[PDB]
Amino acid sequence: VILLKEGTDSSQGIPQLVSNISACQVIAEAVRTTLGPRGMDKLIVDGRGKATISNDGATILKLLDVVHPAAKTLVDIAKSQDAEVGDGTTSVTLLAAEFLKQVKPYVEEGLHPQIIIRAFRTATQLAVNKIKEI
Amino acid sequence: KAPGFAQMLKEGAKHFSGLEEAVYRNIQACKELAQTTRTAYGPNGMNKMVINHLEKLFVTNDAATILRELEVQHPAAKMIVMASHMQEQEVGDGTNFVLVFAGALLELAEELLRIGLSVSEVIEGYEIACRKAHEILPNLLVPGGGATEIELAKQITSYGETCPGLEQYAIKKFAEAFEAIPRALAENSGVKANEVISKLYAVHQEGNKNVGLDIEAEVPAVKDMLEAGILDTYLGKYWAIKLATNAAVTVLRVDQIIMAKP
Amino acid sequence: VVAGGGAIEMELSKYLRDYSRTIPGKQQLLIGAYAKALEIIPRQLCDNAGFDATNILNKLRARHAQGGTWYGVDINNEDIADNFEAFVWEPAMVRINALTAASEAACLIVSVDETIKNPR
Amino acid sequence: LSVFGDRSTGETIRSQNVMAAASIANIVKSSLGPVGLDKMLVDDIGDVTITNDGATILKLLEVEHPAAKVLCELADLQDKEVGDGTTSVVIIAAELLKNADELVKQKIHPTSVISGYRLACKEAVRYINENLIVNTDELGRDCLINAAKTSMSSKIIGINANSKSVVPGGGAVEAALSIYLENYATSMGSREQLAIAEFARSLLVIPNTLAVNAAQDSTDLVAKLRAFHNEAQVNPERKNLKWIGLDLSNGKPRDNKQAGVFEPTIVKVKSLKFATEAAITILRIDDLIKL
Amino acid sequence: ASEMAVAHALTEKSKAMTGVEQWPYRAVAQALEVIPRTLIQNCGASTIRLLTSLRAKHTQENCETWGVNGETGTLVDMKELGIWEPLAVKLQTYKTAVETAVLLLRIDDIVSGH
Amino acid sequence: KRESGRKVQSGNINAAKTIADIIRTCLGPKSMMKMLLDPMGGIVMTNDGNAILREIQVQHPAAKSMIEISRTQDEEVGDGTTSVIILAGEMLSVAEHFLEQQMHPTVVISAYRKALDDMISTL
Ligand SMILES: Nc1ncnc2c1ncn2[C@@H]1O[C@H](COP(=O)(O)OP(=O)(O)O)[C@@H](O)[C@H]1O
Ligand SMILES: Nc1ncnc2c1ncn2[C@@H]1O[C@H](COP(=O)(O)OP(=O)(O)O)[C@@H](O)[C@H]1O
Repeated sequence: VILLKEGTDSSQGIPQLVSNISACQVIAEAVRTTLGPRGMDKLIVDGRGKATISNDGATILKLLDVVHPAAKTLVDIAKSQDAEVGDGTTSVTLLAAEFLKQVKPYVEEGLHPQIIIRAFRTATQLAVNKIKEI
Repeated sequence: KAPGFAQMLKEGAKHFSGLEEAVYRNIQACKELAQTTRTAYGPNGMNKMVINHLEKLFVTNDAATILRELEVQHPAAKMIVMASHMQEQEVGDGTNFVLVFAGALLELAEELLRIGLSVSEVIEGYEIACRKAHEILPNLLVPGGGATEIELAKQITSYGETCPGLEQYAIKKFAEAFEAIPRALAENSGVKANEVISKLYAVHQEGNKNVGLDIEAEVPAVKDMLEAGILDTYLGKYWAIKLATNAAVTVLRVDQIIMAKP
Repeated sequence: VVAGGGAIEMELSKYLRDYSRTIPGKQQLLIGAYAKALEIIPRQLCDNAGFDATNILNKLRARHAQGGTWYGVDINNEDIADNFEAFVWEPAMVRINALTAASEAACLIVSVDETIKNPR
Repeated sequence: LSVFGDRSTGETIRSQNVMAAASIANIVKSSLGPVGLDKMLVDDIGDVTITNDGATILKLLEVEHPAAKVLCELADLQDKEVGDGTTSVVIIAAELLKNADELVKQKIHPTSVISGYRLACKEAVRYINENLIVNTDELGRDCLINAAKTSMSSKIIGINANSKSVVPGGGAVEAALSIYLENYATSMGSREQLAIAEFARSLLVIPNTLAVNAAQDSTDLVAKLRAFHNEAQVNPERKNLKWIGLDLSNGKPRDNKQAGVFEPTIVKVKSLKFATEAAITILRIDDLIKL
Repeated sequence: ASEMAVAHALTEKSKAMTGVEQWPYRAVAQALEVIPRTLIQNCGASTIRLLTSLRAKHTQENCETWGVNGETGTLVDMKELGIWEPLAVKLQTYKTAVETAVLLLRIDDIVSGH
Repeated sequence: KRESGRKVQSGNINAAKTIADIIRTCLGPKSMMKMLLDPMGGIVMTNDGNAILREIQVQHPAAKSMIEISRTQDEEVGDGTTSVIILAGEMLSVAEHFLEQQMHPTVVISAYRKALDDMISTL
């Protein structure tokens, strides 16, 4: 009778992060084959039945509009990369899902998420320093 | 077919029997309220992917925004939420102090009620410890990072050890409730919380006050909060310890939720 | 500019992986995990081009160890090539903003632990 | 096809043999080292033989599975040949199969995996032989007192009435080979770079398992070992520590040459050879026929 | 009395026990209190009220006395009531309880095989 | 078939704790009685801790170890056997530090073995 949620769906801990990691890989798979000039095309159909064929990663994500919460984070990040540059949305989308995939087994082994963030913030700055030097 | 439900005669509400521990159930509703905000405590607090009522996505770690968007329907949780709203009056911080501390007082109260201690005697201990905490807090701006929570717990635990009677059980647990705050900072930073409490008590045993948790992923040691410049407000801890105890005591005084009609 | 075709991604994988060994702690496995994640860029260019990613990545990662810095994936010929000498370039600042947006996007997902949904 | 039995093929047969060998390893994983936990052995009658020795467990362990029986036959080879290291063999072989099974999902043929593990064992024995210490330091030096002292400290005696060659133990070999074989993999290629790399990562289970049994964070101690061992590879300067082992009591790395934590060379050599041959024997199994 | 007398020694000795082992070290002391907890439960007297006062007597007064009377339920000195038990029975009773608990805690896998 | 992981230690605790809860009230001169339903419908109203556990059937091997250790006590000492099982069950009943705090048993066992040397000295 008297419950706390009463429709409020909520889950926390490791299962929520692992659920978001798998949902982010779905966005990667949607733009995995379009990487490069010779990448495979993607056919998209709107509500009216009009077709859309394009191998551009940015144009694909605009037409999907995925409702998953974690997936929207990558799409809004990739969309900003398209507005600022217009290129590299697929590389940003693939690397993000791949950073999440590689740390997936460590998250299951009890590694804290915050320790993982210190590695990306550290490895990123070292990579940015290596680019300018080379 | 008899025997049906026992102690159920008011609108068929879910009245927990003597075996089902009706008091234990209102506490569980408050513990779940703490876990929703225990992780957002501290500089390394975890963000919450909040979905507004307008189907809007917002990622934040503020406690007031979490509860304002989380429709808290349990009345036992509304009291602690009302303390958070009262916390916003006279001070603009320490909200999660009310949620984490009160959740520890109620969570630790179950260990007393399970032994057999009366709920009326548990309330007298928390009221005595709250009055004792207000006398120790001036002796401690105050240090942060869980530093005051261990010293205030250390000073209150000694008062309960020398105080004879049954109130010492609830007074000692009032000190362990303060330990939940360093445990929150340590867990959100990826550190074994028991090692932080062990070190924070050792340096305080040697008299090294103003020592808090060193926020670092690869260093579970401690450092001085004064040298680092981490400081909390006195009135933030005063009104938080006061409103948190009243919210916990107000929930303990309740033993049965009953429906009504105008 | 820097060499395209995943050439810069393999160089960073060598630097971060060799750097992670000198970093004692939990950051070792993660910085190395960050390095292997950069393999996907030259990998999918081989998989999408119909090439064998194993034979190229192993032959490509071996070249960077001997001194290679610009060698990468050649979508035309199924072999490795000096993408800098081949004039396959990309802006360094555009590639820098890709790693930053990638880590910042992954950090937002990793830093999240609970989802909240107002019933509507 | 109609037959008087049953057949089952595909990649799932490899997975079924992988999960079986992985199960047998977990029965003797927590009991690794001198601080290993005891385990019950409920016989058919009802007796309960409680012990922590991995060799005594495998002699009495009865799991009716072919892949598990291969590791039981493997145990007899290591016990008779040397008489030690049987627990690390079953654990090393189990991780090589769990890692190889992942490669097979990446379209890596087992023959390419079998070839990589064979070359990795050859180079590992070479790096081991190049980094030994002969039987010496008897008189005038201290390659003993610290060995016997650390062994007797468990009892009340610890205060101070009524083999021709050895090697630093405590995960020092497995940690050193983790860096060397990972660098050697980049030199060969040819569908064997990943297998030799997974052979390198598989050895870390020994220091990772010894750390869990010692009530310490295995992720940090395993990382600290590989850092001191990797610095030995970058340059031979004396500022970089060398041959650093793993102390279970204090929960910190320690130089085993001073601490006296030594093992025979044939143990680490045979255990890597027998464990490699076992994973090879199971990886070649791609089908099962029952009658 | 011997249980509460020993428990006070550990609780006072655990104050100088720096580390995480102090928590289970004190929990063993609270486990010894179960012996008078059952003697008081059988007589029918209040368990919390007497067990609380019983621990206070060991703090102030000498720990060699001030136990519990199982028949009456009230507190009494063992010098006044001949409930004195041997030492070898209590030492072997204390070792066998810890050695048994240490045994079952060392079990982590109930395995079948012969 | 078999048990593995945290389910074993928490399971051994509930088995040893359950055997002690039977004879919690069999201590002292005002010991309480127990009713043992025989298979033939009979009853034995004994109040001896050794006789109760001897007639009870146990499925967990942890319970067999607790009972078999009590029988070894009776051969050496015909008294205090009921105190062994109660203390062993109470020492194991503190599962907060065991699993909920994620402490290793070696940390707990080192504390239990340290207290035992202190309990012996204090007695
Ligand atoms: N940099 C820091 N280092 C250590 N502790 C901190 C730091 N910043 C904040 N804290 C601790 O986090 C607690 C909560 O702070 P704050 O977020 O301002 O209040 P609330 O959580 O109620 O919004 C404080 O009690 C403080 O001790
Ligand atoms: N008259 C008494 N008053 C208080 N305690 C008693 C009395 N007689 C026995 N006990 C307690 O009961 C416990 C069990 O005693 P006993 O029955 O002799 O051993 P067991 O229960 O193992 O057969 C003892 O530890 C003792 O302290």
